[PDB]
Amino acid sequence: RGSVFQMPSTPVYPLTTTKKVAPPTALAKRTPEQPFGWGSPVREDRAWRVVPRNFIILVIVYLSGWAAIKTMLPRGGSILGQIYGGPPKGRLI
Amino acid sequence: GSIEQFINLRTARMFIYGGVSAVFLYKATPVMYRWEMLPTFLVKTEAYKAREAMIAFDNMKGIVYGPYDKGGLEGPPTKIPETSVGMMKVDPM
Repeated sequence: RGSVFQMPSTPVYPLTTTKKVAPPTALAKRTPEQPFGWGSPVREDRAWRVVPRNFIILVIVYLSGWAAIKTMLPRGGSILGQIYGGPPKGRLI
Repeated sequence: GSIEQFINLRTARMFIYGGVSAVFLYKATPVMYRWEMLPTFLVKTEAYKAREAMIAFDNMKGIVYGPYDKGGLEGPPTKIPETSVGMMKVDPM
């Protein structure tokens, strides 16, 4: 809700005429099963699945590309060398 | 007598100030010209022309392929190495 210092200049509470059903957490209470957090809606924890998945993909792409470059391109001093480091076309060595 | 009609504050302020300026420029302009303070596009000094007349852009000598001149009678290498001939990736004319 924020700091106790920020406040409305005029202290008004809306007489909501909408008939929407109350969210479950809005009427919730502390319970033995839920000592904390009973006022916040439960959510999915995407980080637990997305962080290890994304990390694996990036490592696979990083290593696979590195292996590929260093095995599917002619030998050279650096990666940029193996890509743009050959002699001009038509220059026989 | 008969000049008083002209003599006036505005006619005097533009006569002293303006005349003072007439001598400030007449006496300072030659100094600025001598010391190369005038803009080049407006005028070129004789010294400027003398130096510029000595500049050309058609000298194709002195090409060397080594960082040092180690004396002697042979001098620095002047022949392009064979391994470097035809190693440039010049775009098609």
